[PDB]
Amino acid sequence: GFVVKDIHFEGLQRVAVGAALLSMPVRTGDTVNDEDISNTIRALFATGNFEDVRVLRDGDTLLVQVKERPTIASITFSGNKSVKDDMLKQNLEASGVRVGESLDRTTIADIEKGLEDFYYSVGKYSASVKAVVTPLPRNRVDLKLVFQEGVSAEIQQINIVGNHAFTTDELISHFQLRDEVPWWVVGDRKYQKQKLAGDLETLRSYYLDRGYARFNIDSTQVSLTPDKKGIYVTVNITEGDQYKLSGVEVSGNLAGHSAEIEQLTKIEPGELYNGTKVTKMEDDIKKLLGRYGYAYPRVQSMPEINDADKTVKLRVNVDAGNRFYVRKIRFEGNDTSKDAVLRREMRQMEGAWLGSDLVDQGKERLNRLGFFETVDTDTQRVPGSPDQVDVVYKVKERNTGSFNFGIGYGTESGVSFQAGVQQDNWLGTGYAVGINGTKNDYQTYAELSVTNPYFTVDGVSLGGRLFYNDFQADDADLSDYTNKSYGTDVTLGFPINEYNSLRAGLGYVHNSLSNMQPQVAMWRYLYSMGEHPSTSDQDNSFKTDDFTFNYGWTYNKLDRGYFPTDGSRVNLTGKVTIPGSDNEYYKVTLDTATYVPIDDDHKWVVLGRTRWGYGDGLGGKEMPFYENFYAGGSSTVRGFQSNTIGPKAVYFPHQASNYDPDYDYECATQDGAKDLCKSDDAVGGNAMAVASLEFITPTPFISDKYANSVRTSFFWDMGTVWDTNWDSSQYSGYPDWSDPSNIRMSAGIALQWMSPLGPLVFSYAQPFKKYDGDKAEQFQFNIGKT
Amino acid sequence: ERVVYRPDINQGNYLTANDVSKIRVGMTQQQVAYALGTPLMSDPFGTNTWFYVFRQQPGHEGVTQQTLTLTFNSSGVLTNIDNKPALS
Amino acid sequence: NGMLSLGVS
Amino acid sequence: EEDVVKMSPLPTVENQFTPTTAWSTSVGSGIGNFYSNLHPALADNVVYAADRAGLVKALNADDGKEIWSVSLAEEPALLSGGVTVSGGHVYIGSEKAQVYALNTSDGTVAWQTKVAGEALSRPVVSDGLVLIHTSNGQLQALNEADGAVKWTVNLDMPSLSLRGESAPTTAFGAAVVGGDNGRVSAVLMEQGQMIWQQRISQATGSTEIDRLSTPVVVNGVVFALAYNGNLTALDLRSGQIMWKRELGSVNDFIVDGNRIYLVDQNDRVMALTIDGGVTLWTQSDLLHRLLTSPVLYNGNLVVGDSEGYLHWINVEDGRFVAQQKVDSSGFQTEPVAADGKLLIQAKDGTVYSITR
Amino acid sequence: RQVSGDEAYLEAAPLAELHAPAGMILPVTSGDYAIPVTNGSGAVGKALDIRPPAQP
Amino acid sequence: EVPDNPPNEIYATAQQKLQDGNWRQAITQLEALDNRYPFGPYSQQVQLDLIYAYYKNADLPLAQAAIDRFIRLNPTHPNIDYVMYMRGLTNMALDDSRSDRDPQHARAAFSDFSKLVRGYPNSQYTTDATKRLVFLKDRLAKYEYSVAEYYTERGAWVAVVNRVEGMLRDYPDTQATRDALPLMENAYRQMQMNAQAEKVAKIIAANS
Repeated sequence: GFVVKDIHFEGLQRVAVGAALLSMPVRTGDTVNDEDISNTIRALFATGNFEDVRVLRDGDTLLVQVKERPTIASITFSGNKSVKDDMLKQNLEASGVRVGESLDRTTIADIEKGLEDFYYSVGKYSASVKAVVTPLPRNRVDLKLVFQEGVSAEIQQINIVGNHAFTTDELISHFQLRDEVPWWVVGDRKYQKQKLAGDLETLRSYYLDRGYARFNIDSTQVSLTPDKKGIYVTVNITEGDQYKLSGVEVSGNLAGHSAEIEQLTKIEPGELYNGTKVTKMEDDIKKLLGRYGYAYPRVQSMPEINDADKTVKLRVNVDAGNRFYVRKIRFEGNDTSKDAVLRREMRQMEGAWLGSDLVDQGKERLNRLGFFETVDTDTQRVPGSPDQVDVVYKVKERNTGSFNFGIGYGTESGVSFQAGVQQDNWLGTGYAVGINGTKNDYQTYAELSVTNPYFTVDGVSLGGRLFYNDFQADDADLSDYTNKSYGTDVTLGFPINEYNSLRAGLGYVHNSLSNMQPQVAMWRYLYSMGEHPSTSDQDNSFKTDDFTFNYGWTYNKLDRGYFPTDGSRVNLTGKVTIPGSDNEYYKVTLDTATYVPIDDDHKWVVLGRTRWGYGDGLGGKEMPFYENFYAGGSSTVRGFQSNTIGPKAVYFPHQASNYDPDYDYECATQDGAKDLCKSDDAVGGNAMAVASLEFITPTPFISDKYANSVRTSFFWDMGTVWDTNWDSSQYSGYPDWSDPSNIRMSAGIALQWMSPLGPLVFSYAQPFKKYDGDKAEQFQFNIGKT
Repeated sequence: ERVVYRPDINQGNYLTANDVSKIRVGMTQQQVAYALGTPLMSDPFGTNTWFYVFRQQPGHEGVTQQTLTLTFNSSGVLTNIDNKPALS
Repeated sequence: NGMLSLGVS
Repeated sequence: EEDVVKMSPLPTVENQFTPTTAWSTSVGSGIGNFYSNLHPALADNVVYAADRAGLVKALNADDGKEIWSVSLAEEPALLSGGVTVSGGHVYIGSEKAQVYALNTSDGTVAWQTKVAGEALSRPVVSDGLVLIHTSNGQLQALNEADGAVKWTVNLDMPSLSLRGESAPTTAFGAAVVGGDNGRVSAVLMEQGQMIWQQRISQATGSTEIDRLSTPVVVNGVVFALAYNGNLTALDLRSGQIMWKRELGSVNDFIVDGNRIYLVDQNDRVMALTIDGGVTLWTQSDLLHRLLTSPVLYNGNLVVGDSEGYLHWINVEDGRFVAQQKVDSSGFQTEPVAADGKLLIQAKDGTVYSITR
Repeated sequence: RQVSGDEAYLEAAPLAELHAPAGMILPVTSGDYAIPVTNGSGAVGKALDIRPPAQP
Repeated sequence: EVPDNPPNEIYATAQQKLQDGNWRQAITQLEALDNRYPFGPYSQQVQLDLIYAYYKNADLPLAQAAIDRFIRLNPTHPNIDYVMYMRGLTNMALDDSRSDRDPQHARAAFSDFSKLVRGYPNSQYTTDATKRLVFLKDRLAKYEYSVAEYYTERGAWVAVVNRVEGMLRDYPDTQATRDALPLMENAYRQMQMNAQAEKVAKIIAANS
């Protein structure tokens, strides 16, 4: 034994006598053996203040001796190029190492090697972090982290060994990692390395989804060059033979649902094994057992292979598992966004039965808002309950507001300067506000918005615009006029289905025309409005105050957002003038894309586009010439100039304030004002009908490694505009512009990929059937107009 | 009412037929807990009652609730079971 | 798109 | 942006004779930046060399002029396994898991065998077999006559290896071999049965420290050289580490008389005692110049760097003797010092004969 | 922009214990979030000197 | 970026930039005065001042980090009652005062104030800290009223009653709870539990 009269200290500096005592098990007066002293030492270490401790028996007095860890007095850097002194400083406080705390001296070489892996992720494998610790007069240390990051390492080959039915290139075609990028070009992934897991996953699926049921990735080695600048990658594989599916035998805790699972597993006998149909099945089961209360259904499938007839008998093991209940759903980190802002994206109902999906579905539904940097789930069993859980979503909040600027460069547009500012989550309420402007050759647009994405709990949005558009028609390749409009719309957005939406909203427009060079059509509209300005000059003005009911319906079941290979897109907009407007018209436009692949690999898609437009007046009035439908250039019928299809200007004789120098003029007094002049200036119509037929094929001269990056097609475009209120009789001499059987057809070849200057799209069309006064334009393009 | 997108609101406990037919009267709580799982609501105004409300409305109408109320007593033994498979 | 974008507002 | 170490600048050497270029022949595109073993090999005053794409030429050892014109493509061939020529066959390993043997005569394919991965290792011909060491461990041995796979010895590999899979030496009907984990292994040439396997390499930490992705046997001692690991002399019988030294390389060293001449991983040349490995001299004027494997030519050491500069070190002091820009393409694939001639392939396939 | 010398909390809705009916009991209070009555003559809001003390 | 002045010159400087209410400047003096003498005969006074300055300069993550560290090494200290108050303020200065964001802070602030009045009832800060708990309870109750509310709109009636149930358990005396009672009654009525509905109906009709 041994009895202690006092506890006495040597080496306490920062740690108060009181803090030492409140962590020693052995008290003043206690009876202690060398075992309870070894427990005290053991304990004072567990505090984290001390570097060495020793408790010693000194007669009647227990004596505690300490050397405290040195206080961090500065953290300089000196060497860090690729990581800023602030981003590292913050990451070090997250690891305990900060200024004013004490240095974990045995973790210095840990701190060093701890930072190497930050550098090995990007590929800086030549890197290095030393740490110079300099003692200072009063038990302080100066931590200086000397970096020497190196040449980032680039991947010089991705090889595949055993590939017999597919050239090593076709396979690599689909990997996020690339053995070569091109320039002068395709924006086509980098050339660095990390997390190759998930690229072997696509290699499995390429093989499994073609009936190679016995396919196996034997090994995947990952090499360096001695200089640690180059990186090689081999994935050695074994190709199965092709196996046809025989049947599916289901076996496990089906929770007595064999009735409904025995047809979810019914597969037409003969078709090849299909690694995704398998995981669909597996998911359909987990989605059925989930429909019936079970949170975590497991489902596995090990094919019974039979090399005799070359078939696979899929043995699916079901196991519905247990049933849990959600006591609460809780949110942590939503320090700005309202509780409701996250909770409304929950497909998991709180105070109801757990879904292993609806919790994951409600996480994908959360980061796709993009209000949060990270989104982690955590399902905790409620203490004192075998089947109650809390679902916690730990969010880290992202800076939502941003300034954006984008130059694109298209023909039928010129140079687009899209630019504006946006706040995606106004003070954390899901409300979006922003001021976007786009500036064309013909247009200067500038609108301010306020949107509620959940006006109604089910997803109905109420979005208000407030716009300003100055249109200069003679830059838009139309008859010369100037519309200077502005107004405001409120618009309900109804979500209907995963593929469908409705818009309906009211609108105000102030159209303020001026500088209208006289022509027949433009002027037939004007008598209708009760305005009779001058046939023989260009100094005019029309103020129009319109009130509109707008409505729209959009349907998108495209397989892929980028290069669609399957499914249709259908947008339908229409408006009408609510009684009390200066104008009185209804407008209805409708576009249509339809992709239809012809091969299994889906590199022979057939694109069928159609565009439709129609409107007219109601009270003996007409559709404003500015609400007209045009058809030419890239967006519509290629081979032809922008807007060049349909009716043309039949011009009055006049003079403008131009002061006729030495330029070309249309039906000017200055040059011989007879009566009316026919022109090849276009005005479009109140009745468009364009409809294309593109044949998307492989791109046949470029390396297979990235041939699927570029998309050639062969299009046959045709279109028609016409003027319905054209008096064909009164103007017997001038061409019949109420006749729509004037089908303008063209045929060309398209190319698009993604260059560094942005998304690209070329066309080259010779118009074979063009009619009287149609301006051709054979090579057209955009560089991501934005 | 229109045709908006309503995303299936489940509420409370899940009740099979081959589970309600398993609680006889005069069982412990711990026995009924194991029989059906813990309830989600349990009367918090001085009456050991257990509400198994099995509420389901999917996308647009067909709202479906079965109320299974199990009255206990001062001890902790089932004395009355109350079951209505619908609402009308 | 073109040019760039700042996310700090 | 910046490599972590200044490539030591061209040593400013007063030449003590005139390095000349007897002849020169371009073979296809070469190996390029693709790190390969593909060197030329010399048999019977005839020189065999190749390029990565699959072009294989045979030249006269005197005039450097072509003899036979065949290539191995349809699509490239990705040859990499240094040219080695024994019996009447030219052995070349292909990174498409193929090993060709061509007649030294016309140049027609004698046999072609599907091996168990990329055939990076210089094919070795011993007893009646051809030893391929592939990139997924497999130390396969193909029959010299027909190319049938006699046996396969799955050496296991780490997460992360370097590249040049070690070519085995052979003694008393056993094959000694490097491995990508630090462990030099010895097998039997009849069945490929493990005998011993000694770890040669020192580990560091929980980072990524590696060992060796070619040994030599003299008087029942085996020497080998891990990456970071160590230069050790091993008892041929047991494989018990007789002595170790804390040096490392990937460039097969050369043992002559009583010294070990060696080019390490920082390109600094040195000569040690065969005895305990105690050091003689050091020549660190070529640091980080990415030097090739060394060779002995007329009592001089002949290396080559990334900027197509041959060097000539004096074996007794470690001072330079000569220097020469031979080919600005760059050097990598090992030299050759056989039959009084000195060959070397610059990266773009050019085969120089050096003399004078 | 965060709080320097605010007083907004002083107008917070007071706590009045909920009177229970007869033949009924309110659920049983968790002793968590329960505030002891502290016969406090100390200042509130901007009136309290929140500067660190000293001696000697 | 202070030069190597005598320590008294740095205290007179810092303890002058401070009653002149320029914090970010009094910090740069103290912040560096601390790393000079991290222990001393009166280098606990330097640490309390450094926490005052951090608080008012709204350097909130450095107030907490410096208080936590201060408590950890001086849980005995005679002023420890004051540091708990400042921790209370700090956490309360990260909350809302319209209160329905992550209450990680109000909760954690309610803890430090409670520790203060439990362990130091006759502290000069106790009564001001009490009036804050009364705010911070209604705050925390109001968060649960808010989630109750989302679920009455969503029509998830179970989560409603369970959320109001727990509100009667944790925050019953709060004004936020009286307001939640008719949400509870409705959830019952919507689920045809007209038995339990009438139960809450009479808790309403007993109170305000």
